[PDB]
Amino acid sequence: ATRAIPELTKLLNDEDQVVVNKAAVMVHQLSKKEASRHAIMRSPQMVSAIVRTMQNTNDVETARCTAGTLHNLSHHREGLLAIFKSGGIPALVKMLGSPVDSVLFYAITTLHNLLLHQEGAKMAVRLAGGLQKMVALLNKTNVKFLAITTDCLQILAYGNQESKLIILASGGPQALVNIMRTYTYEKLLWTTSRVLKVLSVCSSNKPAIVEAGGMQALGLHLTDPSQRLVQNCLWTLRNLSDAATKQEGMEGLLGTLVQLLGSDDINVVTCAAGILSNLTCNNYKNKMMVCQVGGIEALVRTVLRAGDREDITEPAICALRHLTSRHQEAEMAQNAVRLHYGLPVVVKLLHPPSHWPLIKATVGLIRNLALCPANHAPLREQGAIPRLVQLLVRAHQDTQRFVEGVRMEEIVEGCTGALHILARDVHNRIVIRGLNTIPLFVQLLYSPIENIQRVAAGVLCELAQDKEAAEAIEAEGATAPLTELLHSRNEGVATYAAAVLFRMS
Repeated sequence: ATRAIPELTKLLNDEDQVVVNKAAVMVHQLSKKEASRHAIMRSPQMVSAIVRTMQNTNDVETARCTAGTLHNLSHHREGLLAIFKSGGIPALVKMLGSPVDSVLFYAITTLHNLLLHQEGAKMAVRLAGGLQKMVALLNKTNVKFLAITTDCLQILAYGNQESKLIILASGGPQALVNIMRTYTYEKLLWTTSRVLKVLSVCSSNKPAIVEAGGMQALGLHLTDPSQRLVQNCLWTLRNLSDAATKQEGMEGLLGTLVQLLGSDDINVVTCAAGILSNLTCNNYKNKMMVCQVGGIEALVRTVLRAGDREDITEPAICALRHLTSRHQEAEMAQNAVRLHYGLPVVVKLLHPPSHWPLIKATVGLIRNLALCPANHAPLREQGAIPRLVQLLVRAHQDTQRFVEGVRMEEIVEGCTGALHILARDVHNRIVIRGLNTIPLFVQLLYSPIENIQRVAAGVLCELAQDKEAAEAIEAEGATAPLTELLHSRNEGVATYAAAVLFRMS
């Protein structure tokens, strides 16, 4: 039928008024036979007439039989090159607003095949305004059609901050979140989550996804048997979690993230620890629910199971730090870490091979645990004080003379802050004093960081309640800086500086 394609091509190619309607159904029958379909290609005027008529026609079948062809040329690598040369990409994009469901299914599948195998197709679809046409199609209800459309969006948006911003301006975030809450088709949910994953690293799309209820929507699929859907949801959840602190209705998501901590897959545990750490930051409501569902008990087991892997212990310690301070059941959480055999492993994380991010979080956790008087003794017997003193002395020497994303001033303030709370116990005060820490505490009063002066004067105020320590604080020449610290803009520095001065006299 090749020798015949030159006659057939001239026929439809002809066109005039209705001749066309019928002129197409025949190229559709010719596209159904592969031998004649191969001959349908290679003829530039033919393929260019199929697309040209497709956008001009207005009959009932309009695009169906013509797009029926390009659906079949899209199956051939030669046909994909033919549609690319015919300029069908801008016309196929025009059909993404067509009312007929048949052309919409044929146009989104042809563009999809072009986007996967035809070079330069991603850029041509963008120029035709395809991104906006595809986002507007996300209101359909055919899951097979929605799976093809979202995959085109992921192909176009990945590695393209321009496309991510266009999807945002088109209402993409809200439309993709709706698919998460509505459908159960795994292929559509997985692909939609891949689009949301690509969008979640964009600083402009992340809040919009959060506002659309994406955190709650992604949580609905954390129990799905499809590990690729749960893993993609967790990755997207961790990316958006820093901007979800004002979100409510998180009771179900927070409960599931606690269960996922017991999983055997490291990526699942690593994400769940990171999301819980971010959702509990400055959210006393989230601190309460996580504590109510046994979150302290689960996080201690996770830190115990992890050991050396800092990708798990650093967020899990950060979450444990949030849960043990500044909420109604924080006192129970500080006791819970002890009762679940957590105190030995927490002090262990202060020692090598721990890196500075994990050590910073572990010091902040020890400061919170020390608020519980039942933790004053076991933290001492585990050796928390001598190690915290060594970390403080070393970090102060580095200050006087950003190591892995941590400024040493934060280690100085954290270690002095933890020692300030531990100094409430009288036996800890003997250990702190025996390490000759007063000369450094006095030196820390001169620090430019007000928060360092606050914990320095506070720990000196706790020690000065014993006569031997108050006399030693005076001999260190601490009367001079504490006098200047009485005029501190910080209310805590001035009050602590007055407490040491009163005890010295």
